Amino acid sequence: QIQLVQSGPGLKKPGQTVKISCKASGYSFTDYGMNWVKQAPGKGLEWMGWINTSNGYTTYGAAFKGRFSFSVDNSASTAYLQLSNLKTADTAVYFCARSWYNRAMDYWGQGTSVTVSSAKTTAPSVYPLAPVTGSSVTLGCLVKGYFPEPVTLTWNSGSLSSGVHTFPAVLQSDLYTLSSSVTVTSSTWPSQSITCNVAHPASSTKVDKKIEP
Amino acid sequence: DILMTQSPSSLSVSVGSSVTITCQASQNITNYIVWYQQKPGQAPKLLIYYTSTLESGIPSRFSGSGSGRDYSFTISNLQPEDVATYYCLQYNSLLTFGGGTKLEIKRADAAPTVSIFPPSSEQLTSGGASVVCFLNNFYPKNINVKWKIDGSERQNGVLNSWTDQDSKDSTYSMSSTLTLTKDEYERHNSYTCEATHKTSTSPIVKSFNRN
Amino acid sequence: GAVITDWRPEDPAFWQQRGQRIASRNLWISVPCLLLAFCVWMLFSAVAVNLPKVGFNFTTDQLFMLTALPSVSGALLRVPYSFMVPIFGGRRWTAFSTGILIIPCVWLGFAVQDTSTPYSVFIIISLLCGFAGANFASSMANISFFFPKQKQGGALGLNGGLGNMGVSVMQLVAPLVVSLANASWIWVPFLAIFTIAAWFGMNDLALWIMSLLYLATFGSFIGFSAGFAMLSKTQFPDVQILQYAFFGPFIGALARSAGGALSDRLGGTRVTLVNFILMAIFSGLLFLTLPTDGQGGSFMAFFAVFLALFLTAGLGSGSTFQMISVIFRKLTMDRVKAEGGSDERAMREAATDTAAALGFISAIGAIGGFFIPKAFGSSLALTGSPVGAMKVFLIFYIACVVITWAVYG
Ligand SMILES: CO[C@H]1O[C@H](CO)[C@@H](O)[C@H](O)[C@H]1O
Repeated sequence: QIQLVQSGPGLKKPGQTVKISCKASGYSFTDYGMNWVKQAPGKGLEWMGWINTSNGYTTYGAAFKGRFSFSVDNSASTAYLQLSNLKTADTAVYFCARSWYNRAMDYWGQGTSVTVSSAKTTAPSVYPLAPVTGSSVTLGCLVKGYFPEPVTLTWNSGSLSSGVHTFPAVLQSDLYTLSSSVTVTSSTWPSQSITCNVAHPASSTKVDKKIEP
Repeated sequence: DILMTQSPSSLSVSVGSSVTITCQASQNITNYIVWYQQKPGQAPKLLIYYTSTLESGIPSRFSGSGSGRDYSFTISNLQPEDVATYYCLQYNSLLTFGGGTKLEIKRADAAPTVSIFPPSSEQLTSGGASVVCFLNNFYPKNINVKWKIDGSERQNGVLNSWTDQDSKDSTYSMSSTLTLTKDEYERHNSYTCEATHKTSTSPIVKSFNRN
Repeated sequence: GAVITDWRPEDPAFWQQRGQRIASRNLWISVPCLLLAFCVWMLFSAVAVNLPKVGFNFTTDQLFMLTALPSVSGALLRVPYSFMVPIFGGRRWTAFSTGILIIPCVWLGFAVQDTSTPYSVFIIISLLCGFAGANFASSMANISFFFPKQKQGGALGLNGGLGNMGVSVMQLVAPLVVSLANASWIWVPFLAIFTIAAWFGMNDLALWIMSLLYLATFGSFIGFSAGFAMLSKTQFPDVQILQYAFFGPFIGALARSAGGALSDRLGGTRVTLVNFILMAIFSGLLFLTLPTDGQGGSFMAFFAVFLALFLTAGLGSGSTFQMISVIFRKLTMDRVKAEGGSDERAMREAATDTAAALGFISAIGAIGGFFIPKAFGSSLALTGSPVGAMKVFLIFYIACVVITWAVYG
């Protein structure tokens, strides 16, 4: 039960500030340093620096001196990363990770995705995809015209998890599109109902779509 | 700053086969090297620290060795779960990551089970129309999808997307979506999804007519 | 978990984040493990005294010998012991070197009760008690690895200082527990407790003239600590010495701390010089205290003069160590300046060199705890006087103070 759990995704315009947090639990917080790691989309892990949890003293990699701040709240047993004057190149997922010295970065947070963009936030249109068949049927869900990521999608509230392929979102004209498929036995549908649950937190939308013949 | 070159940057290897990744430091890092496994969308996981000491719970099929500037990491009896990007990291003076190694697993060639889907009427109110095509559980990753409207080819308006390799059966799936205006779509009659894979010289064809 | 692969004490950030905490913990377990090894080292200084009282018929020369031999094996095992920590690691070696001490502690708990136990057996057990005397070398080397070069002083000071206090703790405990096996068994529970506590709590990291000066000062502290009780029973058989005989080693131990501080205050060579004067002067006044032919002796004086020889042997130990420390700092300064290097490099190498040399200086030094009581052995067995031996000490402390003049000052 050692865990680092980080705050959730954020969208910001260029010029603004973000502050991501990282709550450590299951161990004495001040005995271990905290590292921060940047991963820009389709790039390798990049080390930003660490913060000494006895000092509160920060150490920054060359590329991260200026608009970056590691801070600490020992009593909350958590760490923070503050980014001022956000540029588009700051779009990335950000990890915190325990330990500078013995077993370096031996526990990671789940990561926190930051998008820097002037694009407007728009809710997704969710379309059910019904067949126009062997012993099995594949149904679909098309999730169009939303910004930013993430959207999350389940089938029958996650009770249908096998046979599922959710495809990574693709950006076009500042709008993402994404889709999912489920194949089930021809005996089970439309006999039992199959429904597509889409959430888009950035627009506080939750839309359910039953697939109909 | 201490630099780290990682080789190779990507590779494809057989089930039960042996992987070897090498890492070169720009200077002596005195055994302070770690190796990470990064399955996609998940948090990275530490496998090895101090060149060769396995983190607890990490299977014996993993190992590392090296000194001075030269280090290597090995997976011996490759299983489908081992699919990931792997990273060396120097924690001597400051910390530096290697560039990564995206590991693909190899499996028996597999043809995409293909399925086509006409625009939902809920979408037709908007004035756009999307014909979606799923190509599921194929191997290898390379595949072309051709869109045919009433015999003729369509290139504009196609949008493609691929899963990461499946960590259970080692297949890929892709999704092709052709987007037209409601007017465009309402003019024509047959919509064709042609899949061309290494599995056969003749394409898998799925289609429908609006009637 | 027990093995530490990234150890950077000279790096302040590391020290703050984890070094200090880990080093601190290793010190705190190191200390009890060390004083216990001293307790075991000087056993016979409270056991050979009680051997006749349980029906053993041994010469005084045979009772001083048993008190003398642990420092022969101790001295011979100090050089090897200092190489053991880099090989097996602090935690593995502390546990082992502390654990195996149960063998000799239990053994003589039995042998002392069976009144038909040969002299050859007691020789072995005393020689196995000398193993504990080598623990100092390993303990001290271990600590030197955990602390940065300019924290090293205090930690080494704490480790050896409180370790040396082990003699004085045994002298006080062995009589009280005797209400014999008890003197040699009351430490089996403590040795075990602390072998376990090391094993689970400690960590494994991945000039001949100065031998003579340390020999004269420390070898004397251990030499007196061994034979004093046994001497204050052939000279005053009426008085039960084992309710006073602890106070000697106790006072001597505290005199180490003063020795170093006083030494840096007005000269390591000066305090050493003046101290050998007090070591010869006090060696002389002991003639006047003895019960001689016809003339009645005095205990109070004899005791108070030994209580002044323990003080003067204590100071001298902390005074010779600051001397050595200062000599090495100067040599490392000169070499590095000539190499054109850093004041920091010099500081580090002066600490490294004083620590690497210790396993050899303290081996030569420990030979004194054999001579002094074996001197009282051969003197009181050739004649009926301690004078014969005590005359050699006086001659020796003069020979030393001329040697401190000849080379320093
Ligand atoms: C050879 O040296 C030995 O003899 C002198 C007396 O001469 C003792 O005082 C000394 O501790 C011991 O080491």
